[PDB]
Amino acid sequence: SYQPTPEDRFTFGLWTVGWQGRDPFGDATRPALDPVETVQRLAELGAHGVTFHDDDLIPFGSSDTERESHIKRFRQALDATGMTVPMATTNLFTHPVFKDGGFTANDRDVRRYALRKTIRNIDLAVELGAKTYVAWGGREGAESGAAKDVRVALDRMKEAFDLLGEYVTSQGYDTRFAIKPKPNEPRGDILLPTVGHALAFIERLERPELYGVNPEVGHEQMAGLNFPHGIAQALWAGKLFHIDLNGQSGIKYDQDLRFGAGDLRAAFWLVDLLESAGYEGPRHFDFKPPRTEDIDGVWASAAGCMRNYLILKERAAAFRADPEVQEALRASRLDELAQPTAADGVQELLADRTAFEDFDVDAAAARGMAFERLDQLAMDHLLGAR
Amino acid sequence: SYQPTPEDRFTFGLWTVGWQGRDPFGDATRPALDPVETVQRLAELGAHGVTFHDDDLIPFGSSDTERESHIKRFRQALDATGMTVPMATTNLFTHPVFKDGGFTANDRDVRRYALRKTIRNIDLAVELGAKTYVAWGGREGAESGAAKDVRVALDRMKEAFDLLGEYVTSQGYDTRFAIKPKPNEPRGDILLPTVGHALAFIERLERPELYGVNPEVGHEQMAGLNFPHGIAQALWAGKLFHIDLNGQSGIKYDQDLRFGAGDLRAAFWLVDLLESAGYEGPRHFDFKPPRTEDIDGVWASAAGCMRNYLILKERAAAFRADPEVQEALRASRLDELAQPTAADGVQELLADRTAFEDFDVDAAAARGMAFERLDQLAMDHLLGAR
Amino acid sequence: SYQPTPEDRFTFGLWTVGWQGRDPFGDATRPALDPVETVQRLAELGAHGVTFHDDDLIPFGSSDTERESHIKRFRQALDATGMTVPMATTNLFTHPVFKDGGFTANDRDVRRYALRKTIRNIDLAVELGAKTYVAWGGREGAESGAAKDVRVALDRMKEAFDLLGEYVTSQGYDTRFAIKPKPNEPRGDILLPTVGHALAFIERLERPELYGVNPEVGHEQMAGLNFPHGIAQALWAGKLFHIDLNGQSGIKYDQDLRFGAGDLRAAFWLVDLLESAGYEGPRHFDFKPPRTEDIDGVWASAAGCMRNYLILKERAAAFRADPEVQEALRASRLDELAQPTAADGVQELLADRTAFEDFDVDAAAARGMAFERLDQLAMDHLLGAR
Amino acid sequence: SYQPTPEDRFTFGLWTVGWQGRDPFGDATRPALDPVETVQRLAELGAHGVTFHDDDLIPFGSSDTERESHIKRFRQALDATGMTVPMATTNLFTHPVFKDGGFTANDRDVRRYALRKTIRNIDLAVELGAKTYVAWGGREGAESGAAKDVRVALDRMKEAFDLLGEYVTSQGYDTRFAIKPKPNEPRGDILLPTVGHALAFIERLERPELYGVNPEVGHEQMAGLNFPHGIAQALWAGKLFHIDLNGQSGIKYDQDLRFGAGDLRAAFWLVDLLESAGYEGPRHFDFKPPRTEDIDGVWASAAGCMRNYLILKERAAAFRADPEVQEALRASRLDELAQPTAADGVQELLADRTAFEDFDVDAAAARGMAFERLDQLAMDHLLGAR
Ligand SMILES: O=C[C@H](O)[C@@H](O)[C@H](O)[C@H](O)CO
Ligand SMILES: O=C[C@H](O)[C@@H](O)[C@H](O)[C@H](O)CO
Ligand SMILES: O=C[C@H](O)[C@@H](O)[C@H](O)[C@H](O)CO
Ligand SMILES: O=C[C@H](O)[C@@H](O)[C@H](O)[C@H](O)CO
Ligand SMILES: [Mg+2]
Ligand SMILES: [Mg+2]
Ligand SMILES: [Mg+2]
Ligand SMILES: [Mg+2]
Ligand SMILES: [O-]
Ligand SMILES: [O-]
Ligand SMILES: [O-]
Ligand SMILES: [O-]
Repeated sequence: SYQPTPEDRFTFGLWTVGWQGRDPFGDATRPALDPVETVQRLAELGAHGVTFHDDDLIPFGSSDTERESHIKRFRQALDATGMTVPMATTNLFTHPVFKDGGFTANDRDVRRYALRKTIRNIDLAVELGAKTYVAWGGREGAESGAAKDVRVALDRMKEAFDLLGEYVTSQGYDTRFAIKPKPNEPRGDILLPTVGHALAFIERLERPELYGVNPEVGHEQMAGLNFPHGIAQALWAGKLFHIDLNGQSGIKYDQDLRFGAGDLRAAFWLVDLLESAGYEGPRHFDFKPPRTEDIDGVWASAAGCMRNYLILKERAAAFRADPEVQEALRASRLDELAQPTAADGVQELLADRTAFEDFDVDAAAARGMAFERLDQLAMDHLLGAR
Repeated sequence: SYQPTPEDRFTFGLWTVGWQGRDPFGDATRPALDPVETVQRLAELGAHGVTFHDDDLIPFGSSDTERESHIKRFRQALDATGMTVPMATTNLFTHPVFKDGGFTANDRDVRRYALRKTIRNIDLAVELGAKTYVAWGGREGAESGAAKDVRVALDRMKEAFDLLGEYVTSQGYDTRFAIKPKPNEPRGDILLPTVGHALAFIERLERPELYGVNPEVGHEQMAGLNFPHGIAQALWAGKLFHIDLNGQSGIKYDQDLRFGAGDLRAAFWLVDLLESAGYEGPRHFDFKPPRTEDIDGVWASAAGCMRNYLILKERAAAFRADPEVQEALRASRLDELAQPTAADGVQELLADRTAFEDFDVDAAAARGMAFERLDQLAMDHLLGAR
Repeated sequence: SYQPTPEDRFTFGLWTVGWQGRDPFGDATRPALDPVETVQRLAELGAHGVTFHDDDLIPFGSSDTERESHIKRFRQALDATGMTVPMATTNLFTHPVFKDGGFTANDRDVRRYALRKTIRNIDLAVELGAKTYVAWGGREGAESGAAKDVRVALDRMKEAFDLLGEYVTSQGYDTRFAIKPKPNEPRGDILLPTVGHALAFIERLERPELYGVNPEVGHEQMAGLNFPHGIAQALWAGKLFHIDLNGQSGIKYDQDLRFGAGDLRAAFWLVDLLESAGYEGPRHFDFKPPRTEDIDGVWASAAGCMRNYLILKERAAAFRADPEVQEALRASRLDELAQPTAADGVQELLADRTAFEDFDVDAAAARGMAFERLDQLAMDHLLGAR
Repeated sequence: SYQPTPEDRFTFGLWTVGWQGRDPFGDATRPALDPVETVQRLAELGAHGVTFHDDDLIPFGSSDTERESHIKRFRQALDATGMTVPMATTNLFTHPVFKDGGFTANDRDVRRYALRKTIRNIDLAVELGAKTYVAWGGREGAESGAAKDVRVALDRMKEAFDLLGEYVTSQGYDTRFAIKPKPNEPRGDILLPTVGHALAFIERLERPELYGVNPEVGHEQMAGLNFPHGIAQALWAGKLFHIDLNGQSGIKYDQDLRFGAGDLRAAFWLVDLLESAGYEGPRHFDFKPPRTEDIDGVWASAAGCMRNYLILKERAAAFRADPEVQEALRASRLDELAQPTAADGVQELLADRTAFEDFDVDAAAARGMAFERLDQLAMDHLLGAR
């Protein structure tokens, strides 16, 4: 087959297969899953680990003894299966108190509470061995213009991230942060709407080396953006700390379909990029099995996430290893793209007449790039017609 | 009226009112405009200056004496009118040689030529007194995945920008660079697709202080993004070096409608932001009078750009100066957004029981944000119903 | 200013002001509203009527005796205020049994249950005085290709609507049906995604005269379509039976902002069309008070809906009434557009040398359309700068 | 592998391979192709026929004698290769006289000239054997609200199409007309923007049986709509007279990528629908070889169109033929979907206690639809992992 094993580093959040199907126009179609039950069936499917929001593991408003009790049972299922916890995050979007945001809520007291709720879950994550802590600011934003002064809201967002950075620094924790962008939903527009806005923001933080991004396929596609290109810019910057894989069919509400569904060619170019750049983190799936499905359809969907990644990995490796493709890449001058434009510097370039006054503009313009032949070769490989 | 005068700093490119109406499915509907003729009618409309692509002023492939001749006549119309040239740029997209890009073309020789063509126009811009040099990489991108390795293409883009930065440094020129983002068109996806991706890229340049962004209203809207929010993040970073104003009606081809058309409420929040943050650069219009129009419709459209900015400036100033609005802003706690979340630092925050263990979550959650009242106040002011 | 009266016939759904605020990523921020409180509060706001889904009025699962009690409570409040009930609809989307649809579910027994639930509410709506019954097939569709054969699903959809028409015909009821299109959400793709698809479908029912459309501003805008142009096509067809007004800020999840918010110029062009076409049905607002709001924010938002419709009505009447505008329209040849192209038939046209042989194409091509001056006059009227 | 033959009836427009590459921001990258070279080259590629706009074949402005010479040259090449001409159309969008439209221009004389230009090419198309004549009203629309009264424009559009039907009826021609929808570009909004709007319009013409639609993959996707679902509705209506195949990577400018590129899974679902519905018309490709390509890239791209259609045909036949799939379909109750909801009428339905009173809603709600396993089986077939 294309069978997962933990070496594939496939991970899933408790809230993915655990989604009960409650949406904006409909009630839950499935019962709540026990986290222990999820750890056991994911290990049987070939998964390497699980991730969690604090409120996915410990129900909101738990007493301290109830909390110890929930953390205990989960720690026990983990130990018995060999499953790891590579990443964790905080829910700063479900409770009504976060209706205007967490870190950038207009009310000062909710911002402080958002910070304490996050620090408590960071202590727990480190204990369970997580090395990345994600922040998805889903309620940071606005539906209307005067409701949020975005320059002041970015001051408060930077304040919170700097505060968390000094906190993990004083404790000597080995954990880093990853910002998860999303352009809209549940808010009209969300602050730091794309991988680019998140990367630019991090450069203004006090300790920038502590923070990176955790891009999600469907989010960048909700802005009509090219997800493989955004990932290539995060890898060029040395900031791809983690990644969430799923599917989306266009610019519409966030679907969280299983990976491979939605834009299939972009899932092929994404796998090709992650494998050839040697990304070594978790291949995390942040998807929601459709609410039409019962619990068997939930595990069939999660199995399909891992399967589609292993089929696409195989076809992309076969495409880059093919002699005919290597030759087509040379024909489209991808080798010359790797050459410096002007390693001898600006003074030699200005003195070079072949670069301007003697350049044959029309002879260069008539060279076809042979890109369509190359792309049909990539299509034959993806489709297994070679 | 709402009459422009040069104090308003309104500027226009030679290619805007000069557009002949040639589009992907149709030929030109208007004759070419003489640049001198454009300088004279813009000064009569109340404009402060004009901008240009090299090939808008000096037709491609001019001989050196033809070039001196074209630069002469234009310099003469400028002097006789008092019009300034605040900005200039290079056309690295119209000639067939640039069909795979300029700075990131796969062919090494075209990249060198792209750099020499740009340096020649930088010398001319400085002479005419321009203080900002724009780069719009419209052909930097791809329609297919293997045709452009984006990590290597970002190396070549950084190489070119660093080369231009050492060039203006050695010459002692007082000019800075501004990157103009666009998500797609004419290419399938364009590198540095949004204000965020451009800001993140600049932080990886050798002399980052030399570069900023020049956002265009319609471009960010072609990705469904909020343009006032993107401008607020460029102002927060200290990188809004210039701005292009126009209109767009949604996610579709780039329309370049006159400013005020398209999303009218976003043009209101944009003017409110630029005026209250005290932006001091040109209010440049990069628009195309519809090809249904004759030359009188061309000057009526350009006049409407300046008029809509002066009406929106008036209504936004009236909105922020209204006592009822100041009170509604206090009611929605925009004042508390300006307070530091935790100026006493993380140790006091962790010791503060009112922040977590004694926080009344439900009492805070029931506080309405009063945002709808605030936004109807902004709507009454925009519409002049107060 | 601008107060709503009775002949304006603004109406609101029980579910609009009654939205408690739970969305895909969060829980309710408001308590449930008793329908009689909504009838009273809306009567005091100047509303002329209320509409309802069956389950907004009678909780799902109610016994025939609890049903009777909720209905008696509701008709007392109507009786006491003089509020009308112009339209009603069925909830065939919330209960998990409708997870794959109502009328086009794959399970035959769920389809029969859908039709019995609908027929039961039709009888109720008729005695209350509603003359329009709406269908919004929100769950009719799929997230994947083989899950629904769309030709067979359109035979089931037609069969359902024909059975409904047979039933109102046998009972002698005066009621007409209106289909409300939506392109996606909660399903990946919904059947009859736009006004055009719903109009074309009606033409295939056995009694087409019983069916029309109930378009919603936001829904056509979720496909990036022009909502005023869609409504002109439904009015051209004789099928605008009802309309839902609200706002949407682009292609993204369905926002249901209050009327006037979102695309403000499309709202002016819509009110200009409806008022100049003499539409006489209800002006119904199907919107959701943002969950950031308490109940005072809910009534402020609902009042804002009516106010924005009246300001835009005044501004559009002023635009059409201005002699400079009526002159601008003649300059743009909108009067020549109402002349028949060739009222004397195709033989006359063929014989006419001035229509081809002797037509002066270049003179005709050089005529400007003067559309920009005409649109800036409309901009000055909407903004009250005229 | 996979070679095109004659009974596949792949056809191409003279304008597709003949695209010289000038786009809104750049000049031609290729020389013009002589039509007889295109007929010969396409015959050698395995194409069954060519289509044409009048001005692709006879340059605009030609004298009746130059016209005769281009037509004689073209019919010799067809005669010599055995290539057919299944469809033809009129260019009513390039010449500046059509800047405001053809059939719905505001100038009455341009509308009459539009109809004479069309009638002249209809006579030509009939003697060549075309049985479908396409209309793409690319300039019919507006960029602003008062520039076009859409109800009067639909009376002019209907008047034009009725005059065309009167003309083919009087001549006894066997030709049918097909409308090709497009939502926008080159106009801000185009009239009859989708398959649904065009279908609904046809129903209002005097002879509806003479008119159907010619949908294009990319155009429905520019509105974010599901192209397989639109085509199933046109087939349900009896109106899929012709179809244009290509690719589009999202909501943006009209790309016209080769067939298979863009949304690859929508292309599989389209070929599965067309082949299982037994569509018999041409498989026409209306695409543009990217301007990065020389002429060898143009023929590689055009061959790729046919190859992708044949691979997807094989993969969809294999999916429908697999017993595990046909079992999965029964598990998802696609067979219950083809059963009448209530073939014994509405009195039987009303009397049935098992349809409402005694219906076990919770048992029915708990049934899983098994749609994910069925879609991963379709994913494995498209990818040849089965
Ligand atoms: O759109 C929803 C987000 O992607 C959500 O599922 C986040 O992943 C989670 O809050 C942790 O990052
Ligand atoms: O979409 C087109 C671009 O906006 C173009 O008009 C640039 O403005 C110009 O090349 C200079 O920046
Ligand atoms: O997207 C939601 C629909 O618009 C819904 O609110 C309908 O209004 C209702 O079911 C009656 O048509
Ligand atoms: O957007 C462009 C249209 O698709 C055009 O290529 C039509 O195919 C042609 O005019 C016949 O309909
Ligand atoms: Mg998501
Ligand atoms: Mg632009
Ligand atoms: Mg809605
Ligand atoms: Mg097209
Ligand atoms: O998500
Ligand atoms: O532009
Ligand atoms: O809605
Ligand atoms: O096209």
